[PDB]
Amino acid sequence: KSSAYSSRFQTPFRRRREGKTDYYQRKRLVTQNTPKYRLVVRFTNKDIICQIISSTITGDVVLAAAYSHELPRYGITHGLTNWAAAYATGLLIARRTLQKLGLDPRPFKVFLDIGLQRTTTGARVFGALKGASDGGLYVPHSENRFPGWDFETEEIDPELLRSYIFGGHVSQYMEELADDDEERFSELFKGYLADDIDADSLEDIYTSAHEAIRADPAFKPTEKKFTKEQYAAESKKYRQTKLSKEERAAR
Amino acid sequence: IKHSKCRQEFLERVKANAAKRAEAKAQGVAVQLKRQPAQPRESRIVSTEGNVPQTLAPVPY
Amino acid sequence: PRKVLQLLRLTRINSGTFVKVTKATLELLKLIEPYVAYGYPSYSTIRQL
Amino acid sequence: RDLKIEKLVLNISVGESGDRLTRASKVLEQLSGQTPVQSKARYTVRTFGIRRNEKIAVHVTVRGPKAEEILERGLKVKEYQLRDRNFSATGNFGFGIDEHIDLGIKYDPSIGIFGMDFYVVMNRPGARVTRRKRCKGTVGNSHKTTKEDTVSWFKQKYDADVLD
Amino acid sequence: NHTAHNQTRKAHRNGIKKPKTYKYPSLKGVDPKFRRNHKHALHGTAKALAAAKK
RNA sequence: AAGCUCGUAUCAGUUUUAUGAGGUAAAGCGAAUGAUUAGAGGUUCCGGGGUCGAAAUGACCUUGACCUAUUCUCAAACUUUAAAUAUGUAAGAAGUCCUUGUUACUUAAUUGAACGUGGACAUUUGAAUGAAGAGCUUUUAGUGGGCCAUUUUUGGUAAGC
RNA sequence: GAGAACAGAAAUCUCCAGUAGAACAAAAGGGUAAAAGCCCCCUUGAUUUUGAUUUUCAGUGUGAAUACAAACCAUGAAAGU
RNA sequence: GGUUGCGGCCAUAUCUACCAGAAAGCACCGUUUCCCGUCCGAUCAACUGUAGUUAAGCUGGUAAGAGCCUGACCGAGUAGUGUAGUGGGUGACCAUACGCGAAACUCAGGUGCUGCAAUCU
Repeated sequence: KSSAYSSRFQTPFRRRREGKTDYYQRKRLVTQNTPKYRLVVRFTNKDIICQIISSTITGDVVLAAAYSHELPRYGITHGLTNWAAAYATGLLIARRTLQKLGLDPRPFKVFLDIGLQRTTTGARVFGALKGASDGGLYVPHSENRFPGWDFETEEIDPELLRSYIFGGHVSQYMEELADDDEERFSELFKGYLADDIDADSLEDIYTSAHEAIRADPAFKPTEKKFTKEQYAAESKKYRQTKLSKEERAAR
Repeated sequence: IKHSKCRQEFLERVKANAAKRAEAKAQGVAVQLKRQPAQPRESRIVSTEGNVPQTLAPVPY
Repeated sequence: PRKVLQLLRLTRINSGTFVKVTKATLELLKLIEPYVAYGYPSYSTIRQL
Repeated sequence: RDLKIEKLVLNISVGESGDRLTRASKVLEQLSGQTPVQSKARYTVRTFGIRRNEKIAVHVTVRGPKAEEILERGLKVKEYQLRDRNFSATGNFGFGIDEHIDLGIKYDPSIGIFGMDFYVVMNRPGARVTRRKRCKGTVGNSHKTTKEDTVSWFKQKYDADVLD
Repeated sequence: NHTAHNQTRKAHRNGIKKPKTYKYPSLKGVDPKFRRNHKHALHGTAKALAAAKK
C-alpha cells in the first residue's frame, strides 16, 4: 500500500475495529437525568454472561451479574450452554437485582440487549428473556421468537415451551441415543453417565433448581486463589519489557 | 447541537469566591475578591556577574 | 477611534485627562495613537494644572 | 494444521436460456444430490446473444466427504494429470472436463452433452476466523496456504504429478 | 441599483438595543405536557401557603 | 412635536480576561483531484438522432458510438495546515449555598424537574472606562433620480467606462 | 491481481488485496460502509385535530422545512423509528 | 499483574514484517434428534465441553520501516496584514513609525490511556 494511502484514511472505533459492538444499535439503547438500564446477555463457549448495565460518559456501570459457573452452587452441574440453563440464568438475575432494590413501586423495567446474535425463532438468547420476565422484571417482549411458535398460525404451544424449560429437547435426545447407537451415547453425555443421571430425572433437577434460585440469590463470591499480589507475581514471569534507546542504538 | 464552556467556567469562579468570603469572615481580613487587569511591573535590581553584556553591531550586509 | 475618544472624555481639541495605566487602558491608547500625544507627567505639571 | 478441502464448486456456463439451461440444471442435481442454484447476467454484451438478468448459467457447491468422491471420479477423466499452472497464488485449483458421459450416465437423448467446469478451494482448519460475524479477523501469513503447499499436497495423494 | 452606503449610519442613530429579558418568560412555545403539569403545580402551592403558613 | 411612569436606572459604534465559530491572504504540489489548444484511423465493441419505406435480411445519413499504447504545464467553480481585520457569548441580587413544601408530568423509588416558603450571604456584590438622566408610547412632515476619494475587487485592451 | 471446457478486449465461478476511486430517479455541492448503497420480509404515518417555530421578511402572504401535543395504526423480540 | 463482559476518548490505538505467550479465560475444533436457515450444518441454528489443539485468532515484544501525535532562542519575527504621513518612485511597487503574527519544512522525543463488574499461580 502506498505512503499517501495510509496517511489519508481514518480508522474506525477501537470497539468497532475489533468486531464486538454495533454502534448503530447502541445509540438507540443508551440515549433513552434518569439512568437507563439494559440487560446484556452474551453467549460464548461454555459460559453464560447476563449483566444489567446502565450508562455514563465515564463509560458504564454494572448493577448485577449472573454467570454460568455459579450454577453448580444451585445444583446444575452439566450442560451449561443449553437452552434451559439460559432460562435458569434469566431467572437468576431477576431475583438478584430485585433483592438489592428490595422489591421482592410499579414494576422494575429492563431493556434487552442482544449483541450481534441473529434473531431466529427458538434461539437460546430469548430463554434469558423468558427467565427475566417470569422472575419479576418488566422486560417487554412478544411471543414471536419463543420456541413453539408456528409460522403458519398466530399461536403458541405452552406445552412445548414448558418442555424446553425443563430440559425437554435434551432428555428426549438421551432417549434416542440410549436405544440406538450407544457408541454415540458413550461419547457424549459422559458426565451424565458418571454421575448416573437418567433422562427422566433431568426434568426433576431443573424443577428443584428454580426453587433453589428463588431461595438464596445473594451471590456469595468465590473465595479466591492466593491473592492479587501472588497472582501479580506469576503474571510478570511471562510478560516482557520495553527496550531503551541506548540498548537499541548499539544494536 | 453544542455545549459551551465559558458559563461553566464562570460557575467555578463563583465557587472560589464563596470560600474566600468564608475565610475572611473567620479571621478578619479584606477579601479583595474583584479581578484586576495586568499592572505595570515593579522595580528590580539586576546584576549580571554571570554574563557580561555583549555588543550586537548591526552589520549584517 | 471616535468612540474611544469619547470614553476618555476627550471631547474637543486641546483637552486633557489623566489615565490610569493598566493592560486594559493601554490598548485604548493604542487605537487612538494618531490623534493624541501623551507622556508621563511629573509632580510639577500636575500641581500647575 | 492439515490441508482439508473446503468445498467443491461445480459450474456450467450456457449461452442461452431455455431447455438447455433447465436440462443441464437436472444434470448437476442428480450428480451432486443437491438442487442447484442459478445465476443471472449482470449486463448485455450482444456478442453472446444475452441480455441483463436472464439466468444465463447454473452452478452447485458440494462440501464434505461427498465432494471427495466427485473430485476423485472427475479427475480420472483427466487421467491423473493436471497442467502446469492451474494453481492460484492463494492455493486453489480447477479443471474443466468435456463430455459428462465420461464419468458415465444413461445416455439421455433428451438431455444430451454438456461440459462441466470444476473448481476446488483449499484451506486449513481455523478458517472460521474470517467467515464468522462477531470478532472477524484475518488469517496470518504462516497459516495462509501457498501456491507451494498445493503442489506438495496434490503430488502426494491421488498419486499425480503436476506437469511440465 | 443597490448599495448599502449610509445604511449603517442610519441604524446607529437610535442605537441597537436589547429585547430587555423580562422575569417570568412566556410559556407559549414551551412543551404542552410540561405546561399542563405546571398549571396544577402552582395551584397547590398557593393553597398550601394560604392555610398552613399564615 | 406633544408628552407620560420614574429618577441610578443598567445600558455602550470601545478595550481586557475566559471560551466559541470562519476557511480568504500566505504556505502546500516528489499530501488526492486538475483543465486547456489541436486529433490520425477503429461498418453488428451503438443507434443519440434525419428522411424514407404495404416492412425489416433496412436502405440512406450524421454527432459519432470507442481514445484504443502518448507526454508536460495549473486554477475564481483543487486541498492537509492556516494569520491579520471584522464577529457570537459570558464577567452575578432575577445570583450562590443550606433546610424541606407543591404536582394530575417524570422515576423501580418523593428520585428528578419546575416553582416556592423559612435561614444564611452586604458594599471591592464579583474586569477596565464612560454615562448633558434611563425607560416607554402616540402621531405626523419631507425623502425613496445621489455623486467623489483612499483601500479590497468583478466586466472591459484601456476609459472623466 | 491470480486460477477455471468451448471462453477471447467483456458471460459464469473462485480467492486475496480493496476508505469508497461505486451506487443513492435528476443539476451542482454537501452526506453515507455490520449504511442512507445492494438483495429479501411485512406494510400504508403519502392518515385525523388544529396551534408553535425557522427561511425569503415589513419579521404580512405563499411555497418548503424543523421540534412537540392529542388520537388511531405500521414495523421490530426490543430500544426506537 | 494476565485474560473475559460492557464501554469512554477514537491511529500514541493504524499498517507491514518476523518472534514469543506457564496459568485461568477466549478461540479453533466434535456432532445433526429437536428449534431453525441454506444450492451447501461453511456463515446461521441447536447439542456436547465429551474426542483433540496453541497452527492461527487475540495478547505482547522487536524493525536506523511507512504513518500518526505531542515539542522547539527550527523555519522566522520571515511571509502576510490593521492603522499613519504634503514619505520615496514616471510608473511597477518599495522603505519607515505604532501593532498583530503564520505555514510546509528541519530537528528532538513518543507508539494507547483508562471506567465498572467478575475470574485467575
